[PDB]
Amino acid sequence: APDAVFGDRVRRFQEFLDTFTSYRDSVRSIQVYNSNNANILPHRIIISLDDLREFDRSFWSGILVEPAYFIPPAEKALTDLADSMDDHPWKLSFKGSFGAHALSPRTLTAQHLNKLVSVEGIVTKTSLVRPKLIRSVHYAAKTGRFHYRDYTDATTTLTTRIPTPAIYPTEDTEGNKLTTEYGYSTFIDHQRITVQEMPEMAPAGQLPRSIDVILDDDLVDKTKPGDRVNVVGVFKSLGAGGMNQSNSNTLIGFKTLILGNTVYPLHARSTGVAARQMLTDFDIRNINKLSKKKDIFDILSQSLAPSIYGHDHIKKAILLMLMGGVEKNLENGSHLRGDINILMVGDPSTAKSQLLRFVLNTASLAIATTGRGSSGVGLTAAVTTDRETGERRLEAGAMVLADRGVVCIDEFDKMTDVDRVAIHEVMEQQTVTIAKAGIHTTLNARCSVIAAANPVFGQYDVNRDPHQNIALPDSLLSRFDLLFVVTDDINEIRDRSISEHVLRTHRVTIPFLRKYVQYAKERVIPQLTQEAINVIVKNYTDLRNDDNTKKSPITARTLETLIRLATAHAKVRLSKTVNKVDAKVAANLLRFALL
Amino acid sequence: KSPGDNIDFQTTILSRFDMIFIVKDDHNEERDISIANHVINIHTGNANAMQNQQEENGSEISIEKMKRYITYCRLKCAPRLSPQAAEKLSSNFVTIRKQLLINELESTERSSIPITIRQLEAIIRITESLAKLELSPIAQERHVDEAIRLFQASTMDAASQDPIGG
Amino acid sequence: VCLLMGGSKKILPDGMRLRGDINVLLLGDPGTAKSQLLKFVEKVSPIA
Ligand SMILES: Nc1ncnc2c1ncn2[C@@H]1O[C@H](COP(=O)(O)OP(=O)(O)O)[C@@H](O)[C@H]1O
Ligand SMILES: Nc1ncnc2c1ncn2[C@@H]1O[C@H](COP(=O)(O)OP(=O)(O)O)[C@@H](O)[C@H]1O
Ligand SMILES: [Mg+2]
Ligand SMILES: [Mg+2]
Repeated sequence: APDAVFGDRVRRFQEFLDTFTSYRDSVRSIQVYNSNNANILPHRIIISLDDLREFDRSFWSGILVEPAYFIPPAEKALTDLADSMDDHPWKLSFKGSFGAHALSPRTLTAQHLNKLVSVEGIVTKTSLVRPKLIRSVHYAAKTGRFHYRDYTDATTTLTTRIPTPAIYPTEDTEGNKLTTEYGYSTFIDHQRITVQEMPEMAPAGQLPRSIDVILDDDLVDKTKPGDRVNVVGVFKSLGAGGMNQSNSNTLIGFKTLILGNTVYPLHARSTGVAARQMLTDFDIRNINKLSKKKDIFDILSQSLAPSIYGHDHIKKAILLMLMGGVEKNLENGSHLRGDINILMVGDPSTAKSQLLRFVLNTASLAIATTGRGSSGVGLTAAVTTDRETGERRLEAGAMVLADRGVVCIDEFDKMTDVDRVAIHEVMEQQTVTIAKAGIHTTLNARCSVIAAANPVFGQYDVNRDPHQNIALPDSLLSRFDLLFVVTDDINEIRDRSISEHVLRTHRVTIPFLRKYVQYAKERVIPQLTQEAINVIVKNYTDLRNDDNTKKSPITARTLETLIRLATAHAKVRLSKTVNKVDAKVAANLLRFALL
Repeated sequence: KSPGDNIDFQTTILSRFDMIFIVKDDHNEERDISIANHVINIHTGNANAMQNQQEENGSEISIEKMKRYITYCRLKCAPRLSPQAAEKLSSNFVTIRKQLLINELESTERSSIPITIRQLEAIIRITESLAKLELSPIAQERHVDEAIRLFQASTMDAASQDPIGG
Repeated sequence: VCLLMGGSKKILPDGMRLRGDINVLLLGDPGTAKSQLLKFVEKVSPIA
């Protein structure tokens, strides 16, 4: 029967929705979209705990400490507004500051039970998404009528209810047989996941802690194992901890878990979740303005790692790799690469690792590896595991995770042949092929590479040919688009200047660079122009038919590299076509790297 | 033989450290006698009381007190150089690299103990570390003097290298 | 002493880290008391 407290709380939350008008128009917009475009959006909105705090502290504290009594009223009020304003019940999500209620699996204890929490951690294992039967529909052949039944369980409501275990009906009330109508019944999706403490926050040498989270319907497949995640929900208990019946055993306790309602993926370094920023009109105006200056390439290049002295061409190359070219798919089924790769051979104090770590810190999706750190199955995802359902599955590796991203390799020359043969396919075919006992598949590995290497004799030697100084297979070098050699020669003026620079440090910002790169990569796709065609053809012919001793060979890969660099420079320019200047810049960079 | 030859790994590993100490065992009558006297004094038990129990009254610190003081200083202070120290460090670094270049061009071989930027930041860190224990948020040339003296005592014993000779 | 005290670290607007710790190597002949120094440093540092 009706309750007075429930109605008073519904009225108060309706007043709250009245005072703030953002959520109202959000609901209107969702309904408008679903009407016009029929894809169907789910019926849900997000509320800020901060605004609730300024509005009604009692209601705020009730939702924080007694969600089982205050949230269903709020959902009913929201549903009432939604039903009144239009020409499924609605649900809520929470953001803002949770204060003392923001915890981790280690610091979540029995004193937080029945309260709304927000946990952080790493996803370790998900489950198979299954349907759950809610309403069945049947047919009687003798009478020509249709029937139905409803089903419920303990996890579909926050407050405890008296069980009503209905049976599945096979007969009629008069004894006649029934037929199931699978198309007219209703099923809802269901999943269960596990969350652990972050590897970068848990104490060292200590076994970790974890907690289970239950998801339903429209939040069923929003994350994958290995992600950094933030989950907001109600920490809850179920059943009887051996209290009912004798149950002499006392070791077990009460089952606990989280009935989740909000899931947020978080970006970190060396992880599979990519960073994205929201672009406002001020940002777009500023970017489109800066696009029209003539030294834009120079400014964007000098912005990279301003703490390092010189290495301007390597900065330009890193920017070009960050932007990238365009990949081609022919109707026949062929694929043409569009990524850019960079290699660095240099002296042992040339700031190679600093630039490598900068690329790790700045790219939206990057994974860091070292020469002997990862090998075997750790690079190509060639490891196999299996479910407790029986099936064997694969789990992603370094380059499989970094699809559509970049990979940083340090101490490149310390690798072996077994993994170099593996990375050949990644760097050219951009695919990974596995053939083990009970598996035959092909995984996409479209990623770019940047690496740093050491000379054979500790320091680069000018009295010997490059082959005696690099000592890497020719077939491997052909797959690197650009190869740079850096040496430190003592010079009084250069030493002086670098000294004052390093002393200055010891006593365009990156976010705008990230916004710029994201917009340029998402929006612009230029095409080839005859002028650039002629320029690149001439340059390729001249390079292929010259007597100069080079740092790397010349093949068709060099021509494709010229095209890729030209297209990436045009992408930087925000132009929809490639001009002569982009081709000339690509040719100049290639010639400088080679000579 | 060069110090690079004396070690059993790539000579570029030596480029990573800030200060190097090649301690040799030279034979000497008086030094041997002094060290022997010290060691037998320690074993007998006089050094257990003498010095250690008398220097704790003003001119020596307890191990626990020193540990706590290191923790305190690490938490509290973080010095930063001054322009005079900066210019002096820059000039010294340039002179050192100039001398090494002259020596290398004087011959056909490369030295086994190279000088790089890492040594510049090494001297910077050393001067700041000396400043810190005094709790001074600022370091003056008096700290750079001692830093350069320590560097010359420790790292610039690369004069034992063959090209460095000159 | 300089090692235990440590230098000063700097975090830069571009994300680069200038470390503030000090590394030291000890070349020498046998029996010069260069292991007891390591043992004392281990016993006297708060974390070691
Ligand atoms: N061109 C440069 N500009 C500024 N600092 C430099 C430069 N080259 C070297 N350094 C300094 O020297 C150190 C070199 O470290 P690292 O990046 O490991 O070099 P490498 O990988 O070549 O050994 C860095 O800490 C950096 O501060
Ligand atoms: N200069 C010294 N003064 C006092 N004791 C010394 C000295 N050199 C060596 N010893 C003695 O030798 C021992 C240390 O030897 P050890 O640590 O093996 O040297 P290393 O590590 O160089 O081989 C100590 O117990 C110490 O009593
Ligand atoms: Mg390096
Ligand atoms: Mg020893």
